[PDB]
Amino acid sequence: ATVNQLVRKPRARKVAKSNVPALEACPQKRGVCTRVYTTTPKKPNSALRKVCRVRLTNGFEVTSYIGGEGHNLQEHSVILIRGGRVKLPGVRYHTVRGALDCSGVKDRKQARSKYGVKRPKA
Amino acid sequence: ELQEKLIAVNRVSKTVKGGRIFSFTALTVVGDGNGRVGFGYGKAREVPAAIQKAMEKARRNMINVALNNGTLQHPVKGVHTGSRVFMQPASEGTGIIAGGAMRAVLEVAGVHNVLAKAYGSTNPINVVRATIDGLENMNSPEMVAAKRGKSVEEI
Amino acid sequence: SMQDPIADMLTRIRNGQAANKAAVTMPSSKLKVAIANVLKEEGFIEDFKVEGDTKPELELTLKYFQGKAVVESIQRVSRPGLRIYKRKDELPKVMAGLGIAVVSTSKGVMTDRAARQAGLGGEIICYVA
Amino acid sequence: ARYLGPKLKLSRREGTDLFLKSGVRAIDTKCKIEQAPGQHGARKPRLSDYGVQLREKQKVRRIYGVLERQFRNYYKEAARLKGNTGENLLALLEGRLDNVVYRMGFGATRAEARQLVSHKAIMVNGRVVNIASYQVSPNDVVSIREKAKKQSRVKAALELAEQREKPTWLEVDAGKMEGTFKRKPERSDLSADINEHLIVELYSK
Amino acid sequence: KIRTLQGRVVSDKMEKSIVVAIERFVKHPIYGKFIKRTTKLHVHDENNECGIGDVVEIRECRPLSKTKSWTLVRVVEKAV
Amino acid sequence: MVTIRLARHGAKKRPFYQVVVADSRNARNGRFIERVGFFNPIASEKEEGTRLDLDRIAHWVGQGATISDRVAALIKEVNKAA
RNA sequence: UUAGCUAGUAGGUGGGGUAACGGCUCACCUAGGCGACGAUCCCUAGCUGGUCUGAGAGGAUGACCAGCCACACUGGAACU
RNA sequence: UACCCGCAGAAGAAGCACCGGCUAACUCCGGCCAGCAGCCCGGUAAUACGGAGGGUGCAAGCGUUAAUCGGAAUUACUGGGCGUAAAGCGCACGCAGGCGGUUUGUUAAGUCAGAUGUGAAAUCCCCGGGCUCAACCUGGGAACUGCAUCUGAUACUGG
Repeated sequence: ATVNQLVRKPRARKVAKSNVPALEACPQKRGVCTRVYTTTPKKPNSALRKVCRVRLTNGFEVTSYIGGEGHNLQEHSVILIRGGRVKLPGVRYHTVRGALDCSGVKDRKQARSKYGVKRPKA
Repeated sequence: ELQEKLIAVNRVSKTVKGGRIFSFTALTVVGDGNGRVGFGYGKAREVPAAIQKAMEKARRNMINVALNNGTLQHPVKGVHTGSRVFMQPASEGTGIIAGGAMRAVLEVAGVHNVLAKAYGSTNPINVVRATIDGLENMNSPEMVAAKRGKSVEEI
Repeated sequence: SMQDPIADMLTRIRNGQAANKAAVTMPSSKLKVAIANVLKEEGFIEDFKVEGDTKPELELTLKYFQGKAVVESIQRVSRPGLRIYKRKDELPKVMAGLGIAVVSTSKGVMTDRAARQAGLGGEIICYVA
Repeated sequence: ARYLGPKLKLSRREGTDLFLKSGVRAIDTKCKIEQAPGQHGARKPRLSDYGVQLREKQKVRRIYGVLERQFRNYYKEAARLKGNTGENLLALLEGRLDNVVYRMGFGATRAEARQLVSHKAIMVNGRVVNIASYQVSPNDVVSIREKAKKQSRVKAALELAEQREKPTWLEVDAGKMEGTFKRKPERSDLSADINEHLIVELYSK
Repeated sequence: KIRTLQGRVVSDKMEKSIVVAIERFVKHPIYGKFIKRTTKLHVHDENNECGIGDVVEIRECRPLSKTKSWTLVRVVEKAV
Repeated sequence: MVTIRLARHGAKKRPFYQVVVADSRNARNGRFIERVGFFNPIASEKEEGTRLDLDRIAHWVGQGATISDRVAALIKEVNKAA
């Protein structure tokens, strides 16, 4: 652009839109499980992904993934969600295992801190 | 006793009636370490043969670079098809601040201190071609001094 | 229309050098003659002469060394659309000192190192490497 | 904040003796030095550029027993100082108190030298200094305290150091159990099999 | 010897006062181009001496009204 | 009034006072007019811990500035030592 | 994807008022003033030295520390 | 209290993440399910799932998430483009605006030079000092790339 064209209208920095807008610049958000169900992946993959819908404390209603093998999550369960999408279109948040309603994945021995599993004492 | 360096090995393929025919291309660079550097590019149906062809083509087709105490004479710009390259002389002790292909070229060429940056496409072949074109177009104070028909008091 | 005759002189020099022209001719001017003087005393052109009285015609004799162009690069820095003025402590050096930068200081048109030794800044006319 | 596990594992991984043992034997008689540790030690895979840079940095760190935060701060200060960054880094590494005590001859290994320093058994200019990372300046005098001169550890270390090479920048008297730090070592005085430029490129990427 | 300004009169409809436009040449802080900038000032013009277009020399004084804080010194060029 | 006093800078348990000329209404470490010296109360006697300019101090006292008790003792000791 | 805004409004004379200049206020007169260099309107926001990042130019930011401002349940007002 | 001295005994003190490529680190065992995933595995010998052994990286911490800049020359002033990849208004006239051939004189507005005032302290950076070292504290300096004023220069832009 001509220097005069920039003087009259400067460069407009491209604005980046968040990928986790329901957190509102917070690392975690608390919400209640509205509906717990399963979903089928997309194309290449084939499974039954454990997912849940949760109304957050700021009013946002989002679908959140439940990682790990096995979960005891029912309706009205108040869980803690964090960012991190599932590549399962639509799901953009993860449920923190070991956070105030979601028990840790039982029988974990490796990467326990990622699933809220206490260290097995000898 | 020149140093030889393999920069990139890439597997290309041509399709025929029966199926795909996979061959390998290797891009290398050689240099004596005091101002001579040349790159070679060989395609072959196998990796060691491709590297051998690249080394033979690189041992020939070598250019001369006018170094200045192990660094560039002046900031130079090298350009090939998609890659635009900027190199700048640094002081003693900085090292080679450059990408992979640029690091290989400037290291086998004999350059010890340089601040470099690769713009556009970072394609290894075009990056080394731009680096070579920028280094061979770099002139020394004696060259400009003799080309101006005046002494070298600018040095 | 013709709104930058100095850039036109630089372009004529560049195109005559790329076409292996022996000499280039152009309408003359005081600033053109000063820049041609700076180019000749630095060794980028062989000679220059101004012919004509009512319509002076400036003729620069281009220079070659090995059948190659003596002027590798010549760029207009300060231009009508964007004027570039520099102080003496920030005068530019072309080719890390191997090239020249024609600067128009209050004591006439001179090179960047001459303006530095004279303790002067001014308008950066062009870069000649 | 310390490495307490196996010592020869580090030298086997680095493919080079790191002087992690005193020297009553050859390392070849205590371990397979030419073989990397673990079940897959017989294999040797082609190292990348990042692999070589990381391995050289780890070799230097394990030689001097410095963790990553302190080594990063060492590189920061070396890049801050004037001159070549690599020799500045190696000089900063050699200036440590436990390193000098080991080089002085009062420690069979840098681990027992660090134990001598930390246990308040080493003096600097008559002042008991128990910091292993204490930067020793030229003309400093390093000595064993009166209470620790009776230990056989220092005697065995003195003997083991007499069977070693003598550093040019250390004037040590084994009788008085004291030494003087004359000057910082130049690049030509340290080991020649340490590529400082690899560490500089690793930390400047 | 007193610090002053200079501009052209763009309005004299008011009584005992004029509006002087001080044009200045400023380099753009980003793109380096020298752009024109206009500073319009309500100037006190007693005797109603200045017409539209006069290049006048003004100086700053105490507030004389809600918007007037500059006063006239002399007229340099007179609307022709 | 204008007063000449100390502003307690430094670390915890290791104070370092800056002799400042300040309007007595401001905070201790707040807005001051001019710094006219310092005072290190835990100096090792090997170095200097009292470098307060007496010229500007006397100039300000001549203008009605008040001297705090600690600064008065410091001026007395600086005059005695020098 | 806000283009027209403004009646104490702009200026002048005089009275008053303030510690002080001043439409600060009042009477009268003149008919102006702001605006495409963004007036008006709408949304957001304490400002700065500085902090983070960056080779730099810049981008983001304004917790602690220091300067300035504003507020003191909400709205208004004066007294000393 | 800092600091110092004595006692006893290895005695009271190592975890977290990762190991397909990017990216340092590999084997065994249990079926597109369970599951992993920052971007490109699992349909019955999976270095990618889960467990074990081994190893790698950090270490009183280690990871994940959220947020800013960098890489991103990916808003390109430094430092990008528009025939076919996104991009030349369908074409023209034309006000504001931007720019403007050549010579002389004059001015000194832009520009340049010098000086003065200011640019709070802290912070940043440099040389030292004190805390056993460091963090931290601190002396001095540099810097604060800015603004105003005054005196000159006249090549270029402007009047």
